Amino acid sequence: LYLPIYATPADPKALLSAAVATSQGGGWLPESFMSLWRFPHMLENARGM
Amino acid sequence: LKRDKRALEVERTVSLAEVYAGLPKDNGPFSLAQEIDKLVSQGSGSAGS
Repeated sequence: LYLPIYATPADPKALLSAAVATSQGGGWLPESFMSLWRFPHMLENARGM
Repeated sequence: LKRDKRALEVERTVSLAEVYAGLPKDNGPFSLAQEIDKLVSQGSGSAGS
């Protein structure tokens, strides 16, 4: 005589993704070197490089 | 450019009549005056060692 309850499933969850970052340290300067070239020439050189 | 450096530019006169006139006596010492003007006249022969 008893009609059972028609239990019904809920909505699916929204899947979620995690996005993490990476970090890496600052650089380090070489030791400066003193060379035989007047500044305009060593500048045209470096600028080309 | 790392390895290059200014070099001391030098000049030296060599007197060949002195390098032959001062030759160590284990080789026959000679001034060029008396062998040039006979190895031409003979067209042949040798001097020094």
